[PDB]
Amino acid sequence: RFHSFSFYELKNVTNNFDERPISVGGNKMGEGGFGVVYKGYVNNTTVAVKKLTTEELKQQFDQEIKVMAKCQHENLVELLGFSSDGDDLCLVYVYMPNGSLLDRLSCLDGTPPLSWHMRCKIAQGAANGINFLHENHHIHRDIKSANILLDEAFTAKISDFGLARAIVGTTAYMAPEALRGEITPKSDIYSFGVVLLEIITGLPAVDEHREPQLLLDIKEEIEDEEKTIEDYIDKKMNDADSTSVEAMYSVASQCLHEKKNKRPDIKKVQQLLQEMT
Ligand SMILES: Cc1ncc(-c2nc3c(OC4(C)CC4)nc(Nc4cnn(C5CCN(C)CC5)c4)nc3cc2F)cn1
Repeated sequence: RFHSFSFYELKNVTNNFDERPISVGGNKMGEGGFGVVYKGYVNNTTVAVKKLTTEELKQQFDQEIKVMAKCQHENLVELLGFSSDGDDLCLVYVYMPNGSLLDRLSCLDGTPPLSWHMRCKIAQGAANGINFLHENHHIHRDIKSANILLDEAFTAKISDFGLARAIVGTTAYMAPEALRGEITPKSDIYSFGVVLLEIITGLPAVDEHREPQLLLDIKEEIEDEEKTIEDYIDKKMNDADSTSVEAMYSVASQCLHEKKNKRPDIKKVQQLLQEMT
């Protein structure tokens, strides 16, 4: 816990950082978070190799390793190693066979839709991961469905601690105070509220070809009685029940309070999600 890898070992296990997608015979799994993620192999383990303002990127790399060293939990991704050249930076993680929550909600690459039952477990798991971070006095600063990874049993794993500490983030998930420059765990709660709406609706947080463009704005439509939560429930499920959907929506609505001090803390969010099932 944890090794340094030679840049050449990682280059060799990712077929020379083969930028072609897995489907074509390459090693590229994705791109985001200032990098490209490649599928690699270390003896009995499939791994994810993330190949990464010059000095600011190195600070993000060092920060992530620091967070990983301190924060070990069932609902946080596990770092296996790192490389560091030179001007070549790699982070090696336990491979998550089910990718991100974002991609599973959109059924990317033809994966079947997540059941309401699975969605409830993922929401609980993600809240448990955030609770571990907040209990250990860390603010994530980039809570989003792309940063919630899914293992072999669809267990939620909080990812990307590159921005974490004691104006950056993703605009569609950011709390008003975060957009103004404030750093608070209360902003993580707001972002988790957007994730909960993505879980209920199966809709992305932002869509330029949609009315409203921002998913968080459906809260206003529902409050003003222009729409109902029933109207927005992801139709790609057969096992959703109005009671538990309304209970998850009530949590999301509380998380999305415009006034940071009126939002529940992560312990309250966990309690509410536990009561839901
Ligand atoms: C800072 C930081 N950065 C990245 C990680 C991290 N990232 C990924 C990851 O990132 C992506 C989502 C972008 C590709 N992907 C996967 N695995 C995967 C990817 N695609 N799939 C598919 C294969 C096709 N089928 C059809 C459906 C599932 C499985 N594991 C990961 C494991 C990690 F630790 C952690 N921390």
